[PDB]
Amino acid sequence: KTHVQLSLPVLQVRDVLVRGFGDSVEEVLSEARQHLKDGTCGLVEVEKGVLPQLEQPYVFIKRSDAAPHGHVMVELVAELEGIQYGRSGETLGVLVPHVGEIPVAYRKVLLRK
Repeated sequence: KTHVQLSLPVLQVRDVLVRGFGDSVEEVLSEARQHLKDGTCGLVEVEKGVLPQLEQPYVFIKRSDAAPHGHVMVELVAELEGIQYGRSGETLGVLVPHVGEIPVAYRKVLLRK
């Protein structure tokens, strides 16, 4: 399937134990996609002071369309030193590994895979 229905645990930035997916744009996009597939991916909502607490390169989910079965259609865009790899809509948040942090909410997305 070109799209997969996922429910992403929304984590508080200060709870996150593993603050990024790796060391290159290509690695973080790779790792993000693997964790999304394996159900080991969390979402941090971006506000003032969040991103400097996480590790670059960042992986964002961005709205790719204006929402089947409650699931917002999203795609992945990486960012490193202010350059983005991909072009998409509004940021829903930054992806991080999930290693058992308690979420505050779930974000239903339809991920272009």
